[PDB]
Amino acid sequence: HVDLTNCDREPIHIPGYIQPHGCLIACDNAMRMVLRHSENCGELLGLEGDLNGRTAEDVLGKRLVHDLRNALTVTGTTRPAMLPAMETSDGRSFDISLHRYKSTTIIEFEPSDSTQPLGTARKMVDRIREADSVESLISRTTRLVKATLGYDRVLIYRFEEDGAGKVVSEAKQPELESFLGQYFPASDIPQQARALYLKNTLRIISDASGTPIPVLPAVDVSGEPLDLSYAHLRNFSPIHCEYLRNMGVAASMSISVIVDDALWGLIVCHHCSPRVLSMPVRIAAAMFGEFFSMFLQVLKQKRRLDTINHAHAALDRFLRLAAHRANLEELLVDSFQDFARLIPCDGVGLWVGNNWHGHGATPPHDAIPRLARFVASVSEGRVWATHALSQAIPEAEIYADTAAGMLAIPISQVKSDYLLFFRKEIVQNLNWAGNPEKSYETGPMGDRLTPRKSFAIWKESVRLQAQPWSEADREIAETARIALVGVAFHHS
Amino acid sequence: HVDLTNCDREPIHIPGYIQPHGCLIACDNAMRMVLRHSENCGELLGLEGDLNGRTAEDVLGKRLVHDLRNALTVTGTTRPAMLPAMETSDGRSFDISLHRYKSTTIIEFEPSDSTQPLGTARKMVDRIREADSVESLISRTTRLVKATLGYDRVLIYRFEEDGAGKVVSEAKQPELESFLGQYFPASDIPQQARALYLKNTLRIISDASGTPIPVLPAVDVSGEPLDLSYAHLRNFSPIHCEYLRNMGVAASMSISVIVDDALWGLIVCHHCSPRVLSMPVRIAAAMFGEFFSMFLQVLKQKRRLDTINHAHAALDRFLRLAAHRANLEELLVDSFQDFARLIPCDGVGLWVGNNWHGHGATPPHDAIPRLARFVASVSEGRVWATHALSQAIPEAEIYADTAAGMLAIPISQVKSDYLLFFRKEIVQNLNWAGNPEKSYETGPMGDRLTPRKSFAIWKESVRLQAQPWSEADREIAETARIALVGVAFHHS
Ligand SMILES: *C/C=C1/C(=C/C2=NC(=C\c3[nH]c(/C=C4/NC(=O)C(C=C)=C4C)c(C)c3CCC(=O)O)/C(CCC(=O)O)=C2C)NC(=O)C1C
Ligand SMILES: *C/C=C1/C(=C/C2=NC(=C\c3[nH]c(/C=C4/NC(=O)C(C=C)=C4C)c(C)c3CCC(=O)O)/C(CCC(=O)O)=C2C)NC(=O)C1C
Ligand SMILES: [Cl-]
Ligand SMILES: [Cl-]
Ligand SMILES: [Cl-]
Ligand SMILES: [Cl-]
Repeated sequence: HVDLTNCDREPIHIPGYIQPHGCLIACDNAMRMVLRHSENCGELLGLEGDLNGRTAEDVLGKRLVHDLRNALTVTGTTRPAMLPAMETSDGRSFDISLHRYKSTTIIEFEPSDSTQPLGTARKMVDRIREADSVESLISRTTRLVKATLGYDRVLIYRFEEDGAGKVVSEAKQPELESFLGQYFPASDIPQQARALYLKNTLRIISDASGTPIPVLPAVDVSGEPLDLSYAHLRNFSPIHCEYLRNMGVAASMSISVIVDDALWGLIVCHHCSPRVLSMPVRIAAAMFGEFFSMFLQVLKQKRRLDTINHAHAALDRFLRLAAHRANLEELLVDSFQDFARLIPCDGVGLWVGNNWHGHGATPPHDAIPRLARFVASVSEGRVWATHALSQAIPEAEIYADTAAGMLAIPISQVKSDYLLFFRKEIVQNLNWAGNPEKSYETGPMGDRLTPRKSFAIWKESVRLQAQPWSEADREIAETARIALVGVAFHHS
Repeated sequence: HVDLTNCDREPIHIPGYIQPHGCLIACDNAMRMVLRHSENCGELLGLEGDLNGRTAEDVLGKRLVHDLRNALTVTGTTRPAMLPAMETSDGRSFDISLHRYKSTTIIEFEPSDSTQPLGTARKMVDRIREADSVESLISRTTRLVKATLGYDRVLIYRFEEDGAGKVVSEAKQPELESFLGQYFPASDIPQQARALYLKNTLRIISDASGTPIPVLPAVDVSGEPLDLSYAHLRNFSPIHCEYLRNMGVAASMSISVIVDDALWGLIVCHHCSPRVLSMPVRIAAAMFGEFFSMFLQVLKQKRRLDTINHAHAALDRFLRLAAHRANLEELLVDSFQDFARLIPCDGVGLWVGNNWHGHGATPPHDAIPRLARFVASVSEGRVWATHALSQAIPEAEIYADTAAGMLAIPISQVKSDYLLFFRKEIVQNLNWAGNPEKSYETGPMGDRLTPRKSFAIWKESVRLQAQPWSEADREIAETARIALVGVAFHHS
């Protein structure tokens, strides 16, 4: 059905099963007729037999059906309508999620559990609005979510440029192992999963060791499956199921962090026992996720601003000194190390008049002329940067542990003079806070579905590679070029 | 051959003619054989008969050919090699431009006129490096270029988002008419022209009323024309020829302003008499163009930074006031006009609890509910902006003279409350410094090829449209949303 070969392309949006903590009824575009339903619809709503081919008013009752249909008008959108505490025909009270996607009305029922959403959320959002840095926001959010929603572990996953995830914050029970500073490969969250996570803010798993409920029909006469993209009861991949089971995790709740309309990362809650949050608590958690997302976005913007301002101030100081020095070359020889304040780097060097001066982690004196010649050939009077030097210069491999990434800044419009910034390979700068000799119980699919193997797979994928140069890094580097080229032109 | 219907697609890169101020010889990839040559090659180099099918060493002489070939190695690139003051076989001295494109070596000859390039350029670049604003750089550059290169008119053309050009700076002889603040449509510089302008920094027209020199063969046996994309002697469209002649302009020199690898605009020099600049003066002008480009880029970056910082400071002041006010709605009613400092706008309004408050140029009280309802339908809790309101709401047309553009900011996560920013249609804000009753002598193609008709055509194209909202505008608007939504959530 699915394994480690075709799970990168697994159609998770159309599993044909839901989770047992609720029941689902699929109706036509207009919600006149019941096209599909979950096997457990009878056991929960107290109805007998097959509901398929019956009318809406027949199953739910004219009273309820009218309220649902009017909530679709107020909706429009694919964003699901939340209707807490609604009465059926036979009195029973349910929390109802209602959405419409691919002209099919999907209705999800939960036994109602009536918390005030606005109250819980407002308390949480107040405690994060004060945060003055990305670091202060992310560190306090895991601590706050764990305290409020009472999960055993709360992680924040940040997606790197390569799609890999880094655990950037953690609140856990003291007995559980830490994943803080641990990376996981892009493959561990395939593209189709990232799509749904971008479409649904919130994502719940009541019981990883739960019995999934089939949807009937599993496929319709057209050969069309039920697309559960926006359904909160949508069942989960048996691959991820096995991953959570191998970890000692029985329940999960993830929140999507959207920043500049991109999946930035996930707030992920793990529980060691089964756990469902009521619709009200979910509404609050979702509201919190939106505000967390918005606040992180502004802090990201503020951080970028400060970095570029700091770089502009640093370069002004330099240009001021260059006006009061006769010989610019000896100023650059005295000053080049100070340029390490502009761009995060493990080392910086000056290649001027076929002479080399290094500071921090740089290639050995031997390798610099070869590097300088290479830079001169491909630079073309512009900033040149790679995070994978060995892919460009295969003999660079020998010193990757010291310098695996390089950003080159030409400092002369004419002569082949360069300011070089270096970064150690990413595995050298690992501040892993986890357990080396902590092993995991495996399942049918093998030891691939453990954090130990995931981390080991990622570490292999980034061998001989440094932290990629951010757009901020390349923007500053370009501003630094213009400044140095500009003042170098003045001194002739 | 070409007219006002097929000149938007005119193949200007392959005209099959050069300008009479130099001679051109096209050779094979290796520069072993003369494949094509200009008709005037004989009259300038003092050679007799057809040069096509002869060898390189035969025509130019083994001595010269060796020097040219070694300059291609040092080159590589499509960027043309400049070789001032070179001796032919018969003593004659020439300035030689040498490039290779589509595996065809093109050699351009000018009678040498030996200025020091580095000296002229360094003097010019020094006078612009001090500029502390975009406005100070652009205003002094026309004045400086005119003073140094002695053209009759120097304009700077800035390209708008729609491809239209605005004259943002001018230095002219006092008798000539001013084009300052005048716009021209995108069509006046077709896409294929903008491509070449992005490939060649400098572009010269010695004589608009000059006799073009044919290249022989005009087309080769393959059916391939000579691609003169990087040739400085490349002849110009007869459409533009007629434009310059209608204007009283006999010679032109344009410099490409590249900012963030995009054609930002042109430094354009017009002369009323024929005028060619020697290779040295061109080299200097080109160097100046690169530094002008780089300096404008950093100033653009600095301006963006300051604007976003100023917006962040303004919003901090507001959030501070909102903490010390009980009722946020009345604070917004007292304060909304102050938000006009964040985003350039001719008017701003507050739509709160189905009540309207306006300040500056806004739609009439009548039209606001219709607008509010429209914004509520399409906004979807996000910043919504248009520069062409009538295209979205056709009855808006009536008040376009007051408000033709609108940027909407939702200030509530729940209620349909909005902060609206308005801009008058662009023709209302015209500070044209030109002559209304100044008419132009027309040619075969008609009065279309006059600044009077170009301006009139542009004014038609931007009717009922305001100045588009810049990315800076929308970035601030998004930061303002998060702030207002954030503090509105706190007050419940
Ligand atoms: C070949 C397919 C695989 C695969 C598919 C899926 N992963 C999904 C969700 C998911 N994966 C992770 C990854 C982790 N890696 C770790 O090392 C680690 C913890 C130490 C985790 C948690 C995460 C974080 C998530 C989502 C959040 C979470 O629950 O933690 C999904 C979609 C699940 C869904 O609910 O729809 C698919 C499909 N995972 C693999 O490992 C492989 C090989
Ligand atoms: C249908 C084609 C047309 C056309 C084609 C070309 N224009 C070209 C250059 C060029 N046009 C302008 C436009 C101006 N519009 C003004 O109102 C105005 C002055 C008041 C000007 C100068 C400019 C500025 C330029 C280039 C710089 C310059 O010399 O001023 C070209 C390419 C020319 C070349 O050298 O390759 C083409 C082709 N122009 C039209 O007007 C039309 C209809
Ligand atoms: Cl589809
Ligand atoms: Cl600076
Ligand atoms: Cl081609
Ligand atoms: Cl702010």
